[PDB]
Amino acid sequence: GKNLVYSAPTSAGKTLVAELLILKRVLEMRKKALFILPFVSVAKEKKYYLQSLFQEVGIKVDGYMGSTSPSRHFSSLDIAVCTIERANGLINRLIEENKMDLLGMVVVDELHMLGDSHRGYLLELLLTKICYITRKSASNAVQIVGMSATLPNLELVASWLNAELYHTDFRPVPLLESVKVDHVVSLCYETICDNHSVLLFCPSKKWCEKLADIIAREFYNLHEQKELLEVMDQLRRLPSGLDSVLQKTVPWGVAFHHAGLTFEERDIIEGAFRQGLIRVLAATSTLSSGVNLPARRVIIRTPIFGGRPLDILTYKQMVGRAGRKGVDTVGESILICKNSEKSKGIALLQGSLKPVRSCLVTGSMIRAILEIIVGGVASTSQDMHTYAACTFLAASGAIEACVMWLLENEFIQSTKVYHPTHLGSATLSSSLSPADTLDIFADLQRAMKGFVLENDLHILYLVTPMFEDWTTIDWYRFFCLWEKLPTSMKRVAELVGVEEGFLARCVKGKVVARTERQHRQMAIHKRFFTSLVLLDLISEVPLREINQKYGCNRGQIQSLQQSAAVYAGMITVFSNRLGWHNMELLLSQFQKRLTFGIQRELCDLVRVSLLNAQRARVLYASGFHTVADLARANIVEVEVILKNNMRTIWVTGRKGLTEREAAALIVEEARMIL
Amino acid sequence: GKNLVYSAPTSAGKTLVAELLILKRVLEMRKKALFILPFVSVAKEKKYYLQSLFQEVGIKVDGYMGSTSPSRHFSSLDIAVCTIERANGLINRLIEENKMDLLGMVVVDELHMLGDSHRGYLLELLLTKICYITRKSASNAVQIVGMSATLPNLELVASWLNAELYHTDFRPVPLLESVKVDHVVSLCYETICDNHSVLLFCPSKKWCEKLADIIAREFYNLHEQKELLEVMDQLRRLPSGLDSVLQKTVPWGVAFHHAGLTFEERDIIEGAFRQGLIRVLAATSTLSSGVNLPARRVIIRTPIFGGRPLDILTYKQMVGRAGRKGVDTVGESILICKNSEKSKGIALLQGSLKPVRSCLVTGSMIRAILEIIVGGVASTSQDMHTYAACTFLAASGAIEACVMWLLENEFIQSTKVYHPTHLGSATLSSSLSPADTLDIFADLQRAMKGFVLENDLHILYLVTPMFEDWTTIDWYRFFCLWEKLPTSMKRVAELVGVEEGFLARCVKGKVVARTERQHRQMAIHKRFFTSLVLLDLISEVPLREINQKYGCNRGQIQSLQQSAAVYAGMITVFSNRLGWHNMELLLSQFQKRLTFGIQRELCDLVRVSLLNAQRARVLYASGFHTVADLARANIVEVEVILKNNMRTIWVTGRKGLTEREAAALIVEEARMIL
Ligand SMILES: COc1cnc(Cl)cc1-c1cnccc1C(=O)Nc1nnc([C@H]2C[C@@H]2c2ccc(C#N)cc2)s1
Ligand SMILES: COc1cnc(Cl)cc1-c1cnccc1C(=O)Nc1nnc([C@H]2C[C@@H]2c2ccc(C#N)cc2)s1
Repeated sequence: GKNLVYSAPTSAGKTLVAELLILKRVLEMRKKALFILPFVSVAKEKKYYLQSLFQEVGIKVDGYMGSTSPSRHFSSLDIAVCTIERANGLINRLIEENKMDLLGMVVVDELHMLGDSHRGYLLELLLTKICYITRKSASNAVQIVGMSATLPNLELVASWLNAELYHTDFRPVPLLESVKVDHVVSLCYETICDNHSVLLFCPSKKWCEKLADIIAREFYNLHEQKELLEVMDQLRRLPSGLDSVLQKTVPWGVAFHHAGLTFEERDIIEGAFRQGLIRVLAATSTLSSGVNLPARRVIIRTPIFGGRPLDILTYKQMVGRAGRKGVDTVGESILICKNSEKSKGIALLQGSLKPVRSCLVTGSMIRAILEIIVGGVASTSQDMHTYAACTFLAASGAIEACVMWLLENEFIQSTKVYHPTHLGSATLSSSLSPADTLDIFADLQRAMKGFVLENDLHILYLVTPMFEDWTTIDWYRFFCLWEKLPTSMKRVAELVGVEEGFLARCVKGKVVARTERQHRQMAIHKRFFTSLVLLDLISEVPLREINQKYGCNRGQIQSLQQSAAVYAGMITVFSNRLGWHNMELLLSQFQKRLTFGIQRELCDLVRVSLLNAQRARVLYASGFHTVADLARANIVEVEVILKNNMRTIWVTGRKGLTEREAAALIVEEARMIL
Repeated sequence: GKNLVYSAPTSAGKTLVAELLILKRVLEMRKKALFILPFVSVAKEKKYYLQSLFQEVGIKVDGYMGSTSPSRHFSSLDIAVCTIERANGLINRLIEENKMDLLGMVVVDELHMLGDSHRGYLLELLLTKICYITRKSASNAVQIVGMSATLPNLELVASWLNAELYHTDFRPVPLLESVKVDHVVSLCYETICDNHSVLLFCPSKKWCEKLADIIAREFYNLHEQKELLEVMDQLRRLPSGLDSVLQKTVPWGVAFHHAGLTFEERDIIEGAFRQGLIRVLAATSTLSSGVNLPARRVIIRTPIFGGRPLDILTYKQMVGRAGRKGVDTVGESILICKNSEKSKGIALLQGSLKPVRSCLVTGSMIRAILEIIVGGVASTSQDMHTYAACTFLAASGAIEACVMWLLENEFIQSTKVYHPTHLGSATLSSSLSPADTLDIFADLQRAMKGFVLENDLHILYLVTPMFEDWTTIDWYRFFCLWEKLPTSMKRVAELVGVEEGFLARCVKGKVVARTERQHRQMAIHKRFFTSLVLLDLISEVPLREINQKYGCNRGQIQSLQQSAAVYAGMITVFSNRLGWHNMELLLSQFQKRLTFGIQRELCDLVRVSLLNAQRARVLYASGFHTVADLARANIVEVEVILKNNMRTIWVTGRKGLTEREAAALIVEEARMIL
């Protein structure tokens, strides 16, 4: 357990070494092993992969990613395939419970995210806690394994982690980069005729869709079917349904992939392309760091991405998806350029990725100091300075400025030992940023004074996150909804801070500039709009209805789903620890309702992993109002309900599943839950 | 009327030419003459001087200074001896009423205040408006006159104003300067033996009082009585009474003068020193720019003033008070120094005053743009650039940044042509700073939603100014008062924003740092404390009771009186112009109540200038519940009531007035009011 850090290009079986190491460590030490992943989609896919590969050895595999969580305690688990943000909370609770020795290893995937990123600092703190605790309390304590592409400072990361080094540039499908700048239809025909797929990357969502549409149009003009019809039917029966453009585009071996779609539609398209059913796929920058989806020929619409040169890291991870290891011999990554874009393309062709930064007065150092002090691992000044040396910023005097910020905001109490009073303890357990915890504390305390129980809107407003701009708000439609709102919802609107004057300013006048820090009251109205969307969401209204009523597309609504559910869980833990029992009770149900977008009655029924929001309503309408009830039922009954050999349903990480055996597994999983 | 600018040292009749100029202009053109003064005390003194000197020519002389105002329209007036703040409002209302030609002269006193100062910018804008309006609409339009000490750039100011120049350093009592190295006992003894006064200047207040006390003690130990006893009795019968230290210090020809005293006590001491009854006077930096109070020998405790070298302009105006024109031969100024202070003293001995700045993104330019736009004198962009050239900053591109700031805050509406909608018109007529008018608008609009009429506290909170730190707040006593507050007062406290949590933080914990702009909620609690003080003030409780209950001394309470009354008047005009009739009605009575610190019943009775807060209660208790009633009464009745040849009462600008003839003037003035 001397730790380890290694890098290798993707599409080269580079995760296999991690699988072997984790198997060895869990089987030998009988201790846990966190598998940290950047994104929730890749975390889900890796969790399914590890479940399949380690089911036959009595190894439990269930991670903490997104808003979801395992239905069993952390003790029973053996491998937790968590995301970066939730792995930090896992380690924090282990430290606070003084059960740190339960961990045997911590694998980290795609370590290049350590640098410039809005989540890498969480990875930095997460690994710093491990190194600090290992060195304070000791050969075979906690192994760390990392992955990345060709990092200019990989050896530096290994030195920080006190781990070995392995860097190699090898792939079974040698890529051939060749820039080139009529013959468009000829190129399309010659690439498609070879029986090989094409993965095109386009920055703009609308232009990506139109490009896929016109590729399908050219194929239709110049012009397996059963499996493609199966994919048609699978797309048809979805909560959002089938898109008009996608319907015409899919049956000519052309598809598109962007955040605008739902997670389920993205899964359908990814599976269709991976199986080879889809030949041409116009994806966007989102897929670049997404699930493993190799192709034969990669193409890029243009270096320009969002009014700027494309990130070199994005290009590096894009090229990895050009070549299939096992069926393909060679792979290509073509990059069209223009006269003015020739220089940008040439610059992008050469040069590896930029160095890894740290991103640490900054809120990250406040979070770090809070973690260490509340955890009880750095209580006095003498040792908190060693934590600075433990970090990657050091290995590559702001602590005092942060420590005072915490005492200024009463997060901790000085004694010269330090301790948390109540808000620091509740802030670390909730995994909330200490910067926003003061605002959350004020909003919760204000809410409990005059809480509105007539509807869920006041509860939703308090579990509505607004740390990112999840969508652009149309203030005219928002004013229409406001004037159409019931009075019960308007009482909470007045309570929170919404004013008809501000909406009147925004409906006609240009969006008011928030030049001054005092204009956080612009965030109040955006928060109220988002909370109304979330109320329509948990009311179980179709995504299309929420789209027309509010203008946010289904992909944005699903991202809001996940963010709101995660925030609701965090706020529930915050309230639980703060001693606010009534607030905790009112908030508890909302995490699951937000995760699944379901009513209170379906909450006891979505405990079965194989039950969507629609598949929970159909069973509830039939009479299965509880998982125990759903266990006591024959397979043919559920089969006929689902209907009212062909794979038509879809579930995350599915197999040759149809309406027949899907009903068989629904009842079987219900039995296991009981 | 070719304007004029001149400078000359004080104690040389520099103001004399002003009186002749005003007399000539007012008698010839029959137009008005605004005499602008820096401070309210000097404005009062000059108003009384001009009244005495021009009563025998049938000319009205009543100025707008402090919270007070004439009891007759501006039309009937001939000379308005206003202060800088209120002269700007006079000019603004003249411009808005398009009656600018009514003015014939604008004399300005102590023009060096135009530079670095928290009020000089108002003088700058006031003078800029006159020159702009004269040049757009024409050589007898409006004459301008100025005064100051030896300004390094007097010619520059004259060039800005397009006026002549006269600068001379002459004084009938030549001041000497020859350093000869506390050692004040013999110096004071030899000076007092010569039958000459001494004016000592001390930076600190408590140490100034102790310095007066020790000098009185040495005079008592080592070393007219009827007039000094008269001054004793005059000090005895005051709302604040007589200080313990002042009682023991006054009868040995020693007194002290600082902002801690009341305006009345300051007036008593100044009169006693001017008459020669007081020989030694320990004043502070406040008196340096105060009323004319010449002395034979000036002394300064130390160049260090407030932890820094004494301002050179302050020293220049101090030394002017060393020499009496007509009874003195040669005046002296002695500046004691030390080993470390020798360098500072020699530095301060040499070098005249610094050059005059302009102090013009800045709120001053926002105010200027607002004034010119709603005045209708600068509507289109083309001419607003000329205003910039008209300024003293120019004569010695931020307009666009300010113009957008006004449109950003909806102060004006764009059309090529700019106009005010409602808030700009109400802001300029209210003479409020447009920076704070947004907060005032928010607080007023919020108040009308949930107004509390049970007591005056909610009305006082809205007319409580907090633009300066009028006193240091003791949060322990404030918490005690909060505990003892009635529920009616606590409802308004909750409405405004006061929270028991913040007071709990402040009572024991150190004063919370307002590092963040979002912590204006510290100003809410200071505002509430000040409003409670103001409520006790208008409840007609003695100043000593307010001092013990709140800790603010009587001088601070009187400064708060004046500031709160001025702010109440401004807010009343703001509400009047905004169309808020109920708010205006509730606010109207409060300006006079704050000015005099009286109840509603005495408001109709303090219309007589001779009547004070105490002298209005004694008559009201007798039965004179109205000025008309007070007119219908014999002189002996009021004489006996006042009692229940010796000058015992005091009133601003008094004469050989006693209890007998004071009653005679009270009834006589009441008749004139009717
Ligand atoms: C408490 O914050 C959350 C609550 N809800 C959700 Cl949906 C998401 C979050 C969240 C949001 N943003 C960042 C991080 C988190 C997060 O940290 N989430 C966690 N999920 N599971 C955790 C461990 C609690 C379990 C535990 C119990 C015993 C032992 C032992 N021995 C070890 C671990 S923490
Ligand atoms: C409206 O602001 C105030 C109200 N209350 C008070 Cl106690 C003080 C103020 C104040 C505070 N800080 C700065 C300036 C002011 C201020 O502007 N004070 C004034 N008070 N009266 C004035 C003349 C307005 C009237 C007028 C002028 C010309 C003609 C003609 N022809 C007719 C009427 S201006």
